[PDB]
Amino acid sequence: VERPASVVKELVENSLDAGATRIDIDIERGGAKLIRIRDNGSGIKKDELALALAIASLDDLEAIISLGFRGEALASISSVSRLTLTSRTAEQQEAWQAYAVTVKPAAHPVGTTLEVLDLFYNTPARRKFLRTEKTEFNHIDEIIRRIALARFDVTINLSHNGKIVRQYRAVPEGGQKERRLGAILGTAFLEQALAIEWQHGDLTLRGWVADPNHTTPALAEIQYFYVNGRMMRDRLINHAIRQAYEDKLGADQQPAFVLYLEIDPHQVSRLVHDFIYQGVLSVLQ
Amino acid sequence: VERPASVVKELVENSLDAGATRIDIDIERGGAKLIRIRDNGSGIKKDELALALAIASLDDLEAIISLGFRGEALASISSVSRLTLTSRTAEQQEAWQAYAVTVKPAAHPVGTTLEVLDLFYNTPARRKFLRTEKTEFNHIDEIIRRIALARFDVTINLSHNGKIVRQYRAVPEGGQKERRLGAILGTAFLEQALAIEWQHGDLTLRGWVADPNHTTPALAEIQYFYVNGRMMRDRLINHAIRQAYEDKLGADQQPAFVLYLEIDPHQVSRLVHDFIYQGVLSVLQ
Amino acid sequence: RQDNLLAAIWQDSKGFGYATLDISSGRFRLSEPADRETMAAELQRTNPAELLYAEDFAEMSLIEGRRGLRRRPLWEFEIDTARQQLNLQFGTRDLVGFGVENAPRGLSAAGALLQYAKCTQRTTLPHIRSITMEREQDSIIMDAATRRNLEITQNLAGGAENTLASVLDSTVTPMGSRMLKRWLHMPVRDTRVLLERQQTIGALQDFTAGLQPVLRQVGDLERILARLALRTARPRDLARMRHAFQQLPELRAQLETVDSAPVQALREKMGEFAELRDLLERAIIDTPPVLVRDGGVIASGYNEELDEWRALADGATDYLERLEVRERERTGLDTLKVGFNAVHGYYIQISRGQSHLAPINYMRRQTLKNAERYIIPELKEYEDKVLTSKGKALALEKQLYEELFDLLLPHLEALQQSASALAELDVLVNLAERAYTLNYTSPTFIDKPGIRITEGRHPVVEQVLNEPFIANPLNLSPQRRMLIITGPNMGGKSTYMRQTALIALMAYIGSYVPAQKVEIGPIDRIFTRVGAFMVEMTETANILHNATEYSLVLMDEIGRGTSTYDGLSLAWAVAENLANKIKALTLFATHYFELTQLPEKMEGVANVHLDALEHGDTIAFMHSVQDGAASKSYGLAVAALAGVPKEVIKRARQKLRELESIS
Amino acid sequence: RQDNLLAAIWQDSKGFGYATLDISSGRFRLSEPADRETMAAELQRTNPAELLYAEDFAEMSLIEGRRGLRRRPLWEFEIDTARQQLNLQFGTRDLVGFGVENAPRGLSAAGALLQYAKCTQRTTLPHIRSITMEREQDSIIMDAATRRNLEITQNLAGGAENTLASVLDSTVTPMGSRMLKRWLHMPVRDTRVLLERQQTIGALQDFTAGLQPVLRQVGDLERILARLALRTARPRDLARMRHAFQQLPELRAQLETVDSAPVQALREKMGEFAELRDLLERAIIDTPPVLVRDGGVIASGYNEELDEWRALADGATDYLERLEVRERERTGLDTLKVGFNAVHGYYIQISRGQSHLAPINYMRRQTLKNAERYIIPELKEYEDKVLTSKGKALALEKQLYEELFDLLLPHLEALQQSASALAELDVLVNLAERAYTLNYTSPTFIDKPGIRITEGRHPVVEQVLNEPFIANPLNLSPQRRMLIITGPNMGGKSTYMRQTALIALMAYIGSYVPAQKVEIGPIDRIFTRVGAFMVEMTETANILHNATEYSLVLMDEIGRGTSTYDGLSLAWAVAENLANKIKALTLFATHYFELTQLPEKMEGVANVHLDALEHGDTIAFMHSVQDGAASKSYGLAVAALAGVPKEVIKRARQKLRELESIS
Ligand SMILES: Nc1ncnc2c1ncn2[C@@H]1O[C@H](COP(=O)(O)OP(=O)(O)NP(=O)(O)O)[C@@H](O)[C@H]1O
Ligand SMILES: Nc1ncnc2c1ncn2[C@@H]1O[C@H](COP(=O)(O)OP(=O)(O)NP(=O)(O)O)[C@@H](O)[C@H]1O
Repeated sequence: VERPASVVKELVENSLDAGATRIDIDIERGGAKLIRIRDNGSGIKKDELALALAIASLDDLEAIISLGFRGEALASISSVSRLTLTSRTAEQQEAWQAYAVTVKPAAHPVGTTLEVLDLFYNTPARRKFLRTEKTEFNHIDEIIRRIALARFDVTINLSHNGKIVRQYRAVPEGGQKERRLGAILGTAFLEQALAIEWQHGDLTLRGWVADPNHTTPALAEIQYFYVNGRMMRDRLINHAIRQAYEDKLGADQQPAFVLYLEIDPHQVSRLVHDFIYQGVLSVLQ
Repeated sequence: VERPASVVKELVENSLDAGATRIDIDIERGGAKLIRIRDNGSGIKKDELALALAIASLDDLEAIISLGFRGEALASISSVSRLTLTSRTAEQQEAWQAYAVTVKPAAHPVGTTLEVLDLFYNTPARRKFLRTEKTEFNHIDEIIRRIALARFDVTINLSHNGKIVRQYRAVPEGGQKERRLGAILGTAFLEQALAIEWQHGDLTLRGWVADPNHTTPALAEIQYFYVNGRMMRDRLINHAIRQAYEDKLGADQQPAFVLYLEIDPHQVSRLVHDFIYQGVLSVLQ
Repeated sequence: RQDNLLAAIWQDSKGFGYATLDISSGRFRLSEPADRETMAAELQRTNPAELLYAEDFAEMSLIEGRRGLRRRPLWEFEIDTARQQLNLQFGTRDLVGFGVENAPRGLSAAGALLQYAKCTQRTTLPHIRSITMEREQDSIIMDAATRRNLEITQNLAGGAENTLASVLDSTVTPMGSRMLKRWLHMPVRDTRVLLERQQTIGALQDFTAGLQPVLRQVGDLERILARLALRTARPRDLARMRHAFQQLPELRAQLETVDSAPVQALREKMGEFAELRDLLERAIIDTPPVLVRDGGVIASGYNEELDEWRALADGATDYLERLEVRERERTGLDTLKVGFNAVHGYYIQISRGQSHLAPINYMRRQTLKNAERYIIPELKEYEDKVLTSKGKALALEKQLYEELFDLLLPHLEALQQSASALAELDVLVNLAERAYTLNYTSPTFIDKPGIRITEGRHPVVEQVLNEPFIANPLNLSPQRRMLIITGPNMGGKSTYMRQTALIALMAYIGSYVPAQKVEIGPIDRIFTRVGAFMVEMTETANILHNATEYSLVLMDEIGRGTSTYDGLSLAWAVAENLANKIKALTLFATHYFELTQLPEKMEGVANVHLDALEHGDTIAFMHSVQDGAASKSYGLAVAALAGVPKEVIKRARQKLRELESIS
Repeated sequence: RQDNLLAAIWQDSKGFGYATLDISSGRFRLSEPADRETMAAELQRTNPAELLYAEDFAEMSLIEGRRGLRRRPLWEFEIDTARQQLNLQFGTRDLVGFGVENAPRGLSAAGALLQYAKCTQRTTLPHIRSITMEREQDSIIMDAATRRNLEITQNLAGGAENTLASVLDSTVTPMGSRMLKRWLHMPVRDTRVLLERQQTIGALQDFTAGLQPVLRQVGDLERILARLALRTARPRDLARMRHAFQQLPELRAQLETVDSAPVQALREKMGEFAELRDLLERAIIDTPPVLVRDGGVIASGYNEELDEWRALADGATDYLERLEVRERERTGLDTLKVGFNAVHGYYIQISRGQSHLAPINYMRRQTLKNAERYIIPELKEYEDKVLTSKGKALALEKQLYEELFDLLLPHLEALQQSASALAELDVLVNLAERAYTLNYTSPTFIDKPGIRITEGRHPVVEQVLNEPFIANPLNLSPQRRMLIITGPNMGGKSTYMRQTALIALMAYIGSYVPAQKVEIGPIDRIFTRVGAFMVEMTETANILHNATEYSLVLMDEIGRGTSTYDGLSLAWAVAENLANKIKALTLFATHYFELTQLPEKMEGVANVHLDALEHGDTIAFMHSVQDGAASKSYGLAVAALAGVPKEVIKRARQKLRELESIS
């Protein structure tokens, strides 16, 4: 939990794990001053709110710490900050809330909200470090951009300093996915997008690749690879694709792609390499 | 009661006869639309209000018509107009009021107020003959100017269209009368004013005369003569004074004067003539 | 059934005002027909058996074919008396409660008809009770209280903050902002035009971004055409016009693909104007100086003569350098420099030590402290050719510029049409974009009055607010025509109410609306009462006498009274009246509980309330509309939120249960 | 005898903001000292045993000799957190109820002192209850609610109608209007200066008329000096200045006779400026054109050279007339006229029938449809001498004009002083004239708080009323410190209240006041509550925490509530609090009758009410303040005044005595 980008990314994924379709994310001042997360993922009951943050209050209570792996992430944030949790459960309840040390009800829809002032509140330096302002947002902007292409099923609104910046609509199931692709990667990529659909046995490869013929300096900035959801930057795949862009046209310039791979557990194995390669090349011709 | 100037002058003197020291006079639109008279002269009791205007209602009531010589002037105005009398007596009372269809109490100080809208509710022509209104005010302006010099003891406020035009302050008894003389006749007359104090037996002559030596075209407009208060229409006095202006300096030009005479009667009698003449000439030298 | 009807009319040089009367029934209305056919249609309609006119009526052509005519004097049509007269007839001190207070052109007609009626009947006529206005723009309208109160284009304090405008107006051009703000002041109610707008607004959502920036280039074309017409137009105004004309091929292309025939129609209205672009391009520099006064506007290459006179002053600097250099070396004085002066013209200066070492060609024009300046015929010759050529080049420039007004004006109306089209498109696109940005939905229209909202939201408050709006539905109809609303403060009474107002207005400019799904019948008139006593009451009566079976009535806390009972009584009535007699679609916000007995008392009335969950030190306002009624006193609780010291809060609660221990 | 005190301070480049805290008692105040000596005096005064400062404090010279210093980080002084923090400490949503909401420079200091206190004590601190502002101008304090409500210079709708200004501002010059309006925004409370103004205002009443027109000649001298200073001043601005300078000998004379040493002092401040008058008189024409750009400004006789270059173009018209006449004679063509053209220069035109009958001297420059224009050498060389001389005469004119700025500016401050003096005199005279016009009286000041009015009147309403106002007295003191006011609507509650306000303000600019006789003690702060719920409550608390033993508190209809008892309870308290604890001079307008039991309950409270006389089916409002209390419900009665249909009024009275038959 060093950058605001990191606190953002994790607490954005806390709601995703709660089956979320809508996520509001609001910031002011690079993350230093404000961060607000609202989600429609399932909620936190009034018992579970208190001790998820407050650490001798665990002692007596009989392992209800269980429900809350965000509760792990929260506890670290809370001791040295100005945190405000507020949530109403999907289970017919009224909404309840935690501050700074008061628990009382307030009002909210089915889900959870988190409001915050600059995380470190008594550490002199770790704040004094916290990078610029502009750049911190530009990083957060990428955090959301990454998770956005990973999940076409969740609507995300990013705003900065009260003002809306980015509105990623969730595409309907079996819907027009070109909408969301242009929104995240600009219109320049969208209009050169050549889709890909390859399939051998368990392995399945879906996505888009910008036509090398019309790939310019602006487009080359788009290189993201996901495997059953998760992005690793493993150098292996670097070959498979730079092999593919070299083999269609000899000019080895920087490609533009966003590809989705679906296989059964085997962390990285050459099987995967040539599978990738053959998929892309057919598509370019 | 032909012009607004006439209805003004008479109802202005109704209050003077009631021992008035303060008179508010308000007009809109040459007198056509509005005329408002408020006075501090003694008031009209609640019995005396009704029958002074309404005419078989007098019969049974035992000669209380007596108190109200304005009641003569009021009755004529009222049958064919939109009149509003309102008054509280100096004696034992709350204020009472008459309109247009109702007698009821309202509020007012010690005295009387009269409010009115344009007369002739069905006479086509007699309204057509009320003047071009501009001139109607210029006439009313003179009405007040005449009665103003006649009574230095009564404060009069003349206004037109809500807006204050002329404020004649009542001079304290045995006070600085130069203040009121400049207000009524302009500062030009005031600074050339040579006072006069002549006295033979019963007869007494007091006032001012603009020095002929410095009498200009602007000043010559001031010629008013009063006798025990009352200004008459007598050619005789014309001689006495044009004799006086000829006899100091031969240049017979139009004089400027305002003189006050106090006697026992010689309605026009030569006694009065040479008395006037001798008073003025001594003063000029 | 054709009646004995009476009427009166007067005109000033502006337009007409009109009034009527039936002695059988005692009916009394007003109007202000603005033009001739409307005035003729209004006499046709009412068809008076008896018709009054002032001696000096100008447009006599309307009335000389009509029956039972009555010539009247002028003074009888004077507003002063008229107002005075009629005010004591109804007994009021003003005509605020009638909804005609500032319509004096009509009131002379009502004023003269009453002095005639006093004198036609000459007894009391208490079968004449009231007067009401019918409304010019009958896509019907919204009173002054609603307008100042709803802050659609202006707020509380008088800025443009927290406005419906502040949200909707992300229009790129000023002519968009105005027309956006105008459609709000005048909602469209021809059903056809509303649906035309929805079809257009929906088809643009794919092209939101692609179009927007193209229009921000235009600027205010409309106001530029103004100074063009006035002939006060300035260089940089014509410049941004050119920049606008260059966007036309672009917009023509982007809109041809869009699926909406109303879009294809507006695409034509836009136009192209190829030749007009050409002239401006050839005549003017990229961006000249501010005015035309000191030239530098017309580009070289438009006019040969322009460049001719420019060539005389362009033989300037090199002429004077060769002089300066020759004369410096001919005389042997190096401090010799040939310079210009605004005051005296050009000259040759030499420093004081070298000054009397100059040649006899030199004529003294200017002695100094530190030098001597001179003039020579070569310079004085050349002085003229520059100064004059400048002038005449400048003069030609002025000529050419004002001649362009002559060249453009023959299409002046065609350009206004394009300007209007573009202004409207910015509005349409902005709205297409606001529905894209804020997820509004497309509603439909029904036959008879009723509103159904599915999870609707207050479009202003939700955008300014900390948390997301607690969306609520609403279900109103001729069967369920009134809702008694009780509850806590900050319960969201006035909020749930005023939000309803916004839904209608928005739907009725053809735009999408803040809710899941919205269906709506006819609503003509939209009246409001805005907390604060003379003041409070007076406007209430207006809403009574004018509001109809199809209107929207908006009540919040009537009966800020002088006592316990006045307020209650007062209200009890107004409610029963709107349910029993008028039968309008109403929403009644109140604090006086006894009224909650009205769902049982009346047919068509049903209880609702904003429920609050009030707990320990704190309190929760669900911000949700619940079936049923309010609990209790919520003020004592809200007290501290102001900042009340407990000296007082505890004296409050110590007296509260002295009082509440009786009931 | 002595303390233990803590403080915090932060600065921006504008000024300072300050906050303090005592852990023994728990006292918490705010301020915004603007300059250095005030800031040094404020640290001197409070003398903290412990003093906080942000790392980056600029004016360190104040704090480096002080004891118990504590260097703090920057982020701790941020307003966002500070506000957030302190708001949850007191529990409120805002700091409206504290009367410091828009003083953020101070609030950073209060914000940082609390994060430190949280961390210095880390213990219970509910002995820290509130925060309040002390005000630089110990001279005045009137809150925003009073200001927007009293409409002294601006009314509800945003015009200048029905204002105290509309009446008082009969000032002849715009600089009078402003300063008149400014003294209203800031009442003077140095007793000395108030009496100086009364002496001046009284001595002018004989000279009301004589002076007035002299000042209307000046115009806005002040704003003219502005464009003078900026160097944007224009000819006609300097013209009206000259006209102003010509009135100075006149005013000097009229004021020397007046008996007031404050008048004799202001007569000096006016000054004369004989030499400055002389220059303008000699340099400029009576009234030149608008700007200097196109000349025609400097008069002939100021400058020899000016007239020299003018003599070249002065040999213009006669030169061309003799030509036109000689050539018309010589050729025999009478349609021959010598004219000018901006485009081509001068020419000689002849009508088409006579055109080819002209002499061979003529060179064609311009053929026309209906004429032929020609040029000749005499004309074409004379063309130059005119066009150039004009320019250089024009050029000299510009030079001379901007040089005048150099000539006047050495007295620029002395001129501002005269401009200020004259602006102030118009105000003083205007007020001397308003007391002359509207018969106001001269009041006197006393030791301890209290107002006595003898037949006083609401100075605005009486002028807008068609009638004299029902004048009433008022008698308040430390013994009789509160008045519970109940009654009918249009009774004159808010009127009798708001009128009281105007009296104080007027007296406290040294002006005469609408009453027979007025005596007054100290009143520091003037707070108000303005009818319309979240809104109404919040501002109430402000008035509580800030108002003092000497203040003026202005209450009308607090407790427009959610239920029966809330409103009542609420009020009951506020009243008791202001009588029991605070002990301020108060006036309490209410409609909740049970409060009229408070004269018996409290020491220092006494009943009054505006009595109404109801006769049958009409009603009279005495507009007079009576000892005792209100009768009843006056709303049912006022109902019809709106215009209520009797369907309702009779349902009202039919239910009214269903309700009133219990109580
Ligand atoms: N449904 C809602 N969801 C979220 N916030 C709301 C909702 N309704 C109201 N609010 C907020 O609550 C505040 C006050 O609500 P409001 O409707 O003014 O209360 P009220 O019942 O009219 N009583 P008062 O305003 O005190 O006379 C507003 O400023 C809104 O911003
Ligand atoms: N002393 C007075 N003399 C003459 N007219 C007055 C006087 N006092 C009040 N009025 C008029 O009476 C009306 C009532 O004033 P106001 O004080 O607002 O009444 P209120 O008791 O506050 N009730 P409301 O105005 O209905 O809220 C106004 O129209 C004033 O012009």
